[PDB]
Amino acid sequence: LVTPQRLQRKRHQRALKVRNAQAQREAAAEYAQLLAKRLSERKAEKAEIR
Amino acid sequence: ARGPKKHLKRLAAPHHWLLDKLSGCYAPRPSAGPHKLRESLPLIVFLRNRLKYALNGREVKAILMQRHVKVDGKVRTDTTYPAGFMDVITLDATNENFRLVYDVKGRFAVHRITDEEASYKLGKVKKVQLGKKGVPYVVTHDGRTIRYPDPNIKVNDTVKIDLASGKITDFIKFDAGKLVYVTGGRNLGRIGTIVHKERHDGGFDLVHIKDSLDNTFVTRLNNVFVIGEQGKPYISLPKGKGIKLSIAEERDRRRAQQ
Amino acid sequence: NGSQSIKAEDEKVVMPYVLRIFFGRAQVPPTSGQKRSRKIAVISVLPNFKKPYINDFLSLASERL
Amino acid sequence: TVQSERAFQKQPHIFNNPKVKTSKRTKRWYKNAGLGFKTPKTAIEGSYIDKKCPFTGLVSIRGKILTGTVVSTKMHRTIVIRRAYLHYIPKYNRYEKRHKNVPVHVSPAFRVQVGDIVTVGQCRPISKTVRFNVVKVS
Amino acid sequence: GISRDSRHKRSATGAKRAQFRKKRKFELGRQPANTKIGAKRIHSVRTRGGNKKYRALRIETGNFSWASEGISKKTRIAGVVYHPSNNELVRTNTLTKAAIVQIDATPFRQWFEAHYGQTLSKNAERKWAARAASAKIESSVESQFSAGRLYACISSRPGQSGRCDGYILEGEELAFYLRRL
RNA sequence: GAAACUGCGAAUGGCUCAUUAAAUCAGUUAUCGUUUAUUUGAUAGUUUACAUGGUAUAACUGUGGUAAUUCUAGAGCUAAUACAUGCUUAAAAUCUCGACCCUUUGGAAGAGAUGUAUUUAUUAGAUAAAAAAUCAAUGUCUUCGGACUCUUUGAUGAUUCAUAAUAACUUUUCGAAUCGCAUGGCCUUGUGCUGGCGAUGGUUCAUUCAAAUUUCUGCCCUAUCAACUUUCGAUGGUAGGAUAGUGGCCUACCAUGGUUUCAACGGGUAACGGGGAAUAAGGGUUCGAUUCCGGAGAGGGAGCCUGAGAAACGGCUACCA
Ligand SMILES: [Mg+2]
Ligand SMILES: [Mg+2]
Ligand SMILES: [Mg+2]
Ligand SMILES: [Mg+2]
Ligand SMILES: [Mg+2]
Ligand SMILES: [Mg+2]
Ligand SMILES: [Mg+2]
Ligand SMILES: [Mg+2]
Ligand SMILES: [Mg+2]
Ligand SMILES: [Mg+2]
Ligand SMILES: [Mg+2]
Ligand SMILES: [Mg+2]
Ligand SMILES: [Mg+2]
Ligand SMILES: [Mg+2]
Ligand SMILES: [Mg+2]
Repeated sequence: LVTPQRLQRKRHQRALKVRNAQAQREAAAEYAQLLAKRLSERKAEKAEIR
Repeated sequence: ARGPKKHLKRLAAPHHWLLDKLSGCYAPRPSAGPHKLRESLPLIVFLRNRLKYALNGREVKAILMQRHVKVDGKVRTDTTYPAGFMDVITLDATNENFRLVYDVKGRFAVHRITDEEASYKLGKVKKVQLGKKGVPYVVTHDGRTIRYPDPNIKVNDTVKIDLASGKITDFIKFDAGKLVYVTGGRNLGRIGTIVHKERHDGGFDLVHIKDSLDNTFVTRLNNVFVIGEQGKPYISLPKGKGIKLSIAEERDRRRAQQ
Repeated sequence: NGSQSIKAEDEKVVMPYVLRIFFGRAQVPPTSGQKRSRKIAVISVLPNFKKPYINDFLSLASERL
Repeated sequence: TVQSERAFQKQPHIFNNPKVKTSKRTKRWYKNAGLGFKTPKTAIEGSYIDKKCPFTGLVSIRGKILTGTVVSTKMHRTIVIRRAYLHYIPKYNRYEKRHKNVPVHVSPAFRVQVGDIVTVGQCRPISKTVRFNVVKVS
Repeated sequence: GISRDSRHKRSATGAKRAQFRKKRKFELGRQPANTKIGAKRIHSVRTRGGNKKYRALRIETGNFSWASEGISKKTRIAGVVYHPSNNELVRTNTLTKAAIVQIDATPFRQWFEAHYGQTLSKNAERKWAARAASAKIESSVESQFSAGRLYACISSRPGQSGRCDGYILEGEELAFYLRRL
């Protein structure tokens, strides 16, 4: 039977899914920035050694 | 046998639990969990045989079902949940926080901690590997999978994990001069500083550890856990500070304090 | 040149059926991995058909437009 | 002659693209076994195919490393070595000579005669009795 | 009935071992699936753990890969022509890994026509002119294309995965197997 | 809340020492050679919906058979976290096929495809250290001359490793049609939109309890047992089948190998192995079915369903008694 509890459960699942996706994207972006900064620093050090 | 075992005789149980050999015939078998069977302290033994809060297993079940016990900031209800090294046990009603650390004798010791120090734990990085979709992750000694680690973190390093978020706050590289804690073998519970790591390709690495009393001992690398820099531990250490004392000196100290 | 292929004499009657049946399968929402391979198979069989029949299949797609 | 057999001897998943025709020599894949076991140049520049070769095959050297004296080389691509040792009898406080014959897979990159000293490394079960593979000759 | 234990065999020295124990399930074996050309018949097998295996009792189509052009097309299997392990499989037309089979060339030929505009809109002309350099192929493959049946080698295990994938013989592979044929 | 369906357990525990002489077992290794219910931690915008069927039945009603059993036959009903189906959710990038203006250094509306799972083929997964000339394709830039820098890659002693990418394939999976408690927040006042605390499911990875195989060394008496194994696999190579997986485990073709007076092979064993027990001044000698660990069995052989886990026996089937 279609009852507001079922609608609430469906909506809750959809919201959980979207929120998880966004959080994963944010973590990926942060890691990309960290890797880029480390890479730039290492390249600068290599240039200094030359 | 035709399958996994589900019983544990008292005599076969780990020695360091300190179980009476005549109280019964069986001992708590720790369920599967973060820590290995032989290196874990089930909550029943901790609440009953160490803290003496519960008089028997049924009272322990009564405690757990009330949701008063938290392990690592999460409520557990299994009597035989395998709590182990560096796990934080919080009992809010008593306003008590404990960190499970081996004493010098090699047994889990009831160590009371402040709430702030209870906010985090330490984990030995057992593995560093790329997961699906090219996402690096680290597996620690307690089976925690943490994604997006700091790239400099390598195996055998230590990571300070915040329990609320399950993220790495800081990390310690395994290097000479670092403070380490022995978590296996006859030297279990001792604390010292690294002196040198012998490497043997295709074999077990050995690490030389010098104690504060300048005594030295060699231990397999699997049994070493980096806990901080010399004189600056990242956790509060139990009494004795991991110093092994001879039987004669123990007699002298015992007679003196008495 | 298949052994079970439609004979040239019988093509003219059968091919209009063959063109139309495949058209619906191209309209399957190309959404799941099995369903995506289905669409690729439908379009991949076009070269087997003679060019006039290929022209017929293209004509059907544009009829709705 | 390499291709002396009903099925073609090829290194799995090593593809020589005929169209490009960059080099005359067929592409050859090789690896170093580790533990400081130098891969011989014959393996690198050889033409043999062997799936049980430690340097060119799909077998890894892990576990114990042993040394022995070749005693038999009459079979194809394998040998039997002899490990001798002294067992201690405490009652008589004296030793006794004992020996064990170990079968070992030998890659064609090595040329072994009867009597020479070979060091071998453990690997996965190659055959009913073979669990070692030759890694140095001397 | 079929068991993979090493106990019933003789020792290395030649001694006749005694029966240590009754047979165990974790060391079992099952009947072979002599896959053959025909209308598709595949039945599942519940294996150790929750995993599943697919038994190709009958099959007539497989995906074959042209490695040089790096393509893979689905094609009916004409038959088995030569097998290294045993000729009886060749006589019976049984499909197993490494068996040499004949397959129709129509999808591959059509792909080559479309991609290179040669035989064995300006957009098409531009693409064809760009790719014209790689058009040339081996004469042996072209002769089979003219015949309409290409020689292919099965790289999959029909008795395990339920598939009949393979790749077109080429170069030394094709020369050697043609000599053996 | 009886009964029944569904899920889980019944493979733990308990008993005995028949068989078992490099077998078990002890110590010590390995899985880069594989399965793993469960626990723990991660992890899936890519898949009529105000929510689909009997392609269905139990319990139950009612009519019955047999001397008898935890025997059940016909008919009538009705459910799911059973069974079987099936949608709903951002943007961007990239790669193909490309109408059309146009012959350019071309451009280009549009039409497609991308998560996972399986199968296969191919590609990347760099490096001991420094400089140039050209052929082809061809991209950013300026001071139209030539110029073009910081350019991306983890782990192991070691890999075809982790991971990624390209082209296809699948009686082919998965991506919540499940349940409890409670009624907060936005307003265009609609039983409108949004929303909390939990349970149970689910792909893959890791951890844990485990499982399987496995490297080196070690067993009492017997030489009046000296040669054994190989036809019917014994040793090894190749290819395949099977296995969760390595492997003569089995098949087909090949060679003739493998062990042995440093005792193989055969025989006896009132032989389960060990931690241990007794005695002895020490060496030694004997005992260990028996409180713990490991192995095997359920009257004797043989063979299987289920399930993550059984060759189970307080599960089933034959034969022998
Ligand atoms: Mg190792
Ligand atoms: Mg005997
Ligand atoms: Mg042994
Ligand atoms: Mg359970
Ligand atoms: Mg889970
Ligand atoms: Mg009925
Ligand atoms: Mg044979
Ligand atoms: Mg094989
Ligand atoms: Mg007996
Ligand atoms: Mg005895
Ligand atoms: Mg005993
Ligand atoms: Mg049994
Ligand atoms: Mg009896
Ligand atoms: Mg039985
Ligand atoms: Mg029983």
